Amino acid sequence: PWVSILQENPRVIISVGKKKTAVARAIIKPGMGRVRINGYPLELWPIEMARVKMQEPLILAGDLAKKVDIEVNVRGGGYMGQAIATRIAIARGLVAYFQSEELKKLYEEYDPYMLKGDPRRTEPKKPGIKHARS
Amino acid sequence: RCLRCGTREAVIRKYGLYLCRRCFREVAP
Amino acid sequence: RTIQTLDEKVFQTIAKEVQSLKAVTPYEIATKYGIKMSLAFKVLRALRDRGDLVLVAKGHRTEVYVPK
Amino acid sequence: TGLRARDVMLSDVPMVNVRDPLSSIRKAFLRSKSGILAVVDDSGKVVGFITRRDFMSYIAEKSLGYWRRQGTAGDLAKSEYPTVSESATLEEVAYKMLAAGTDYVVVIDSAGQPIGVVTKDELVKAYKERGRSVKVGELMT
Amino acid sequence: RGPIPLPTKRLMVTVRRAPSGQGYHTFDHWELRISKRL
Amino acid sequence: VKFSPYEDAVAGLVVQILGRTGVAGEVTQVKIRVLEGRDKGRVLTRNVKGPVRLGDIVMLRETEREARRIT
Amino acid sequence: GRVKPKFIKSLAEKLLEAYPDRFTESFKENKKAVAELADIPSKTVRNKVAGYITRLVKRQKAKE
Amino acid sequence: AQEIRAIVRIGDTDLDGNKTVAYALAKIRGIGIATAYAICRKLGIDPHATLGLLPEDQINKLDWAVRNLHELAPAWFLNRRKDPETGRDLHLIGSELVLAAKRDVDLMKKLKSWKGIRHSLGLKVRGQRTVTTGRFGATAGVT
Amino acid sequence: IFGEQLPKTSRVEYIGDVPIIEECPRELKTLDGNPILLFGKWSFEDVVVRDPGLRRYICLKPVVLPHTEGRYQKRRFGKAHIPIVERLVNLLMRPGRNTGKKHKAYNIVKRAFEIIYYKTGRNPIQVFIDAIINTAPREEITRIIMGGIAYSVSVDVSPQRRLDLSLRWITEGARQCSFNNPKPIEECLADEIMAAAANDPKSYAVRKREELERIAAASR
Amino acid sequence: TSVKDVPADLLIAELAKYIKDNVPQVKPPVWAPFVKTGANKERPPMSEDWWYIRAASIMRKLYIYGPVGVGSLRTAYGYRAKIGDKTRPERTRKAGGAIIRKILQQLEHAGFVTKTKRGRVLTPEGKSLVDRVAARIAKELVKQRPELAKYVAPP
RNA sequence: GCGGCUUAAUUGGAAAACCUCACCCGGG
RNA sequence: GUUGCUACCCCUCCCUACGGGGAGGGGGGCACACUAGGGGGACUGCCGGCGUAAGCCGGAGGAAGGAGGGGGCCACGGCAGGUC
RNA sequence: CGUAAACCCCGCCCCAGUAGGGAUCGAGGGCUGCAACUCGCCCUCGUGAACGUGGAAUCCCUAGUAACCGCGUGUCACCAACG
Ligand SMILES: [Mg+2]
Ligand SMILES: [Mg+2]
Ligand SMILES: [Mg+2]
Ligand SMILES: [Mg+2]
Ligand SMILES: [Mg+2]
Ligand SMILES: [Mg+2]
Ligand SMILES: [Mg+2]
Ligand SMILES: [Mg+2]
Ligand SMILES: [Mg+2]
Ligand SMILES: [Mg+2]
Ligand SMILES: [Mg+2]
Ligand SMILES: [Mg+2]
Ligand SMILES: [Mg+2]
Ligand SMILES: [Zn+2]
Repeated sequence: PWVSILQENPRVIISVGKKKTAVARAIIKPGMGRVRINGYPLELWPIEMARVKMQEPLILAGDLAKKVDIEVNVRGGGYMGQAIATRIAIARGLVAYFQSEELKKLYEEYDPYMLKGDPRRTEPKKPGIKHARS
Repeated sequence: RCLRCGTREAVIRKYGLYLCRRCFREVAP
Repeated sequence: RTIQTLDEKVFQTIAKEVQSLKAVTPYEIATKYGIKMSLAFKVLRALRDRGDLVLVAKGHRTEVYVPK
Repeated sequence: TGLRARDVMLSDVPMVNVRDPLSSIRKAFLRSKSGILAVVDDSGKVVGFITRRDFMSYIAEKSLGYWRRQGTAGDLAKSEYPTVSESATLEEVAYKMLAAGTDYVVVIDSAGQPIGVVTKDELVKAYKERGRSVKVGELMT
Repeated sequence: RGPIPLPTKRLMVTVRRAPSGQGYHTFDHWELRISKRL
Repeated sequence: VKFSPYEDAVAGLVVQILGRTGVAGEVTQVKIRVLEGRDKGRVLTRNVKGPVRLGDIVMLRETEREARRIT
Repeated sequence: GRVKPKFIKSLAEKLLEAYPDRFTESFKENKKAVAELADIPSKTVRNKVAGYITRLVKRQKAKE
Repeated sequence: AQEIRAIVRIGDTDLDGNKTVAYALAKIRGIGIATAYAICRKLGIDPHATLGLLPEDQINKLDWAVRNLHELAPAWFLNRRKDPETGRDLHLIGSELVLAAKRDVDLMKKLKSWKGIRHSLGLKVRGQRTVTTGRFGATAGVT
Repeated sequence: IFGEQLPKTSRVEYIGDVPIIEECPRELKTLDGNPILLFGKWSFEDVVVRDPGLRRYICLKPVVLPHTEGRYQKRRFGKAHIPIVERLVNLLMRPGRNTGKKHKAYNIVKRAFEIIYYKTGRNPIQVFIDAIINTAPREEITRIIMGGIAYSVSVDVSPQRRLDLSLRWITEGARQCSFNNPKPIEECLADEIMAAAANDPKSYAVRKREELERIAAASR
Repeated sequence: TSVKDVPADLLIAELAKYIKDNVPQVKPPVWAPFVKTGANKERPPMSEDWWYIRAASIMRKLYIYGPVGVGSLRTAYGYRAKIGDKTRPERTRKAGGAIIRKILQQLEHAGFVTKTKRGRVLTPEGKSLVDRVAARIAKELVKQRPELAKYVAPP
């Protein structure tokens, strides 16, 4: 449901993931292992903790990810909200692109929330209280 | 100052509403 | 007298005992030899530029050096 | 020891002015961390020293009634204290402190003016830098 | 081309619920939502 | 055969949750079957602090006092 | 769901005996008939009534 | 090489020789970090050099620049600009700084102005409140 | 001994009669079949947990960076699924000025794991595991009242509680060592784990578990 | 190949070295040693090449966020400060605009930056210099990081 | 912020230089 | 799908390990995402245990699981409560 | 308004009442307003107090919550350590 074929033939897939307030749109076509997040290469992401989170779907899939170019369009939600959103979209895109069920099994064994997403968002500050305090 | 009286205490100028913050809870609906 | 603030009698010493340890940090030198960690830093970086040590883990304040 | 009184002195005792109420007295004891305070007037004239035991005993005596359930700092200070001059020795100072039953001893100069006070704690510390060898069984209560 | 749901204009007035501030600080959320289409 | 990594302490198997006890009920009572060593056949009811599930292996520092009041 | 109040219970019991042959032992079919057989302007109450009326059929069919 | 001079006297102050030039110069009672950094950069001396190992030719310039900063820095960088008695932009240092500031307080006192009376009374002289924190458990005047 | 079934992701390792239970799967490799490395450097495969009860609650599921979102605290015993190294990272976010700074604590544990490996030549994940076994208490004390004076009484500590106490003492042991002295926090944490792994009384964790078990013996 | 294929720290250092050595127009002014880079800044910048590093930083920012102008670059160089009383909470301060304005003016004389109605964009020569330095680092960069070879030198 | 103390006044209850202002001094 | 989004195009500029990459302008499109109205979905529904049964405990599936999460509405009658 | 701060990276500092702290005070420059002394706010240079983690006691909080970080806004000519 999260995935939708774009042009087929030169298989093109557009995937989507969200976390908190971040939304990741990833467009996959069959190239080499280039992954560009907002134009920046994923191996040149400055914040290391966010970088490893994005790359984990690529690490778990050994050689399949080396046969697709991946472009990611992320926005909003801080440096880790975007990393999880980008990690979600890549994992959804990888399973949907290659049609590989075993990748879907492995992607949920490592992290069951990789394809389910994150429902929880936030809690509004109530009046007469310092914060939510829920 | 206000609109439904004159009281000056909680004048309110949010948007363009001129009410004393006590009347406004009574004339809100 | 490399590193202007430290005498060669001491710097030659710290160059020696680092070769016998499995890992060294600027704090470890500074307590053992009674010098500021700021002065203990340029000692280690002078040795890494020398080639005796290789930087193996960097961070704000502490750096971890291995003798090779 | 051979140590004289001027070594064990506390020069700048924390001070409260005479018209400070007792709540200020407890707050001053808390801030100063000292077992002794020296009280002075509007003219900066020291009139007495308020110790922790005197304050506690005053509170106990004054505020004691619960079956019948239904000031300033000058009132608590004692102007009269054991006194020893600057050359005073630890033995005579301890004897004066014991005999007068005070926590401290106020040192008066030749001219007649306080310069420092020494209490039980600095005596124990002076024992720490000099004191003889004794088992505690011959000092324990 | 057709109808378009422009995002609604929400208006808030958080007002203290007390004509003299006695008691707990309870607040009134007053809402006036405006929808715009095109 | 050997379960407890330690030396003084003998391992025990949680086989039944009995009930809570203690002041404010932070102690929960457990049916423990004693693992390797003396009292291999014994089944003890002890007081455990913290959450203890069914099937948890806890280590018993001693295996004679059963005990449960903590009034 | 913790406990079903009376207006779930009174509503569900009446709808069963008026149409005793229009309620099966599956929640899906029972959800459809209740929405058509009762004025139910509330999604939650419809599901709660449909879930409960699934359960009389089990006990009634467990009885025999 | 040359052993680091532990003591360096510049601007009538016993500056440390094991401190850098910029951060050792701030020990002077009229020179701070911004002023000390400007003096080093302006005179071409590295602010992060060791002041102990400096040559004496630059120590004099440090000694001259510290006492005559008003001929190096702009007017908006000095601690006495538009001087209240001479009208000249100055940067007083040390005992002239204590004297210069002290002759401004007693002028208020010898006048009985608002700030003079609060200075004589040993209280806060700016708009503040004493129904509060108020009373100082710390020193009021540190200059 | 159970009749209430068991969730999937669990595993029973029946030995003799005893049902040893692990809540986390040790077996995870990439699609190619390569192992997964903590911080890209250390391997989970050789790691063994010597303690039977602690085998259930230490999650040695191979992950690259120990960053779960904080999604395992909702259910009782949900902490069994949080990776053990991420539990160490989660205890470095104190006091209140460091709360929520997970990147800072991630670097501290990562740099600490490098110091552990070179100073010891051992697997950094393994030495930390042996720190917990040499630290986690096996007996505790409780409050009891006898009509005005609250005495004590010994009890057992459940295997989940031991892990929460060994971990807290290690992190709080290192954190006090780094306060108001020049020693960096990573050096403090590395030395604390190495000492407690070796069962040295100098470490804060070994002292804490010794005092608590010593007190319990008096108040049986 | 492009500015986004090299780390900013490596690119910024190389660019600042080139401007200090090959662009005579960029010169620290006479009030440089007496100022900090903003209103409530505690201390002046330490590195003596801070003028050239700001120019090297500004040009890379003009590559990604082209039509910006002075009033938006001050927000780009903002910081958390203590505005007013120093025992109040901290706010965000925009950096000083005299430094940012003069460096933009100095870069324009060198032929690297031009003004528009919506901000100051990089001229084509300016884009060439930024990209040429980027390609230079990428050649040495790939030798230690071979995984970047697919981004600049596709097989 | 309140209490107390002081005060000509420090206003009265349980986002302050004017206005606010309800208090003091002088005047209409 | 006057506004918002950019897979898909073409023109420029730049870089180019030479294959390509990147940024700008325009077109086309609503695909994605986004916006806003209506509707669906979850019910202890299914499985195991207990319980006459209200229901409870574990599990599976499930976006969401036990009232899904946060909040509004303040029952009679009081507080000689607060507000001239 | 608007490229938020915390955060990441690099360099200096190295256990000291200090390159921590930023009260207090001196000289100067500005903004709002009819007006700034009592009695406003912002900036520059200098000056560097207590304070080295806080007694008896005591408050809040169960997950995107506590804590930390900033931003918008109410009040508002100017000014928020408050909501
Ligand atoms: Mg929040
Ligand atoms: Mg003020
Ligand atoms: Mg300290
Ligand atoms: Mg703050
Ligand atoms: Mg803003
Ligand atoms: Mg100091
Ligand atoms: Mg400071
Ligand atoms: Mg002035
Ligand atoms: Mg004024
Ligand atoms: Mg200053
Ligand atoms: Mg102190
Ligand atoms: Mg405290
Ligand atoms: Mg406004
Ligand atoms: Zn009104």
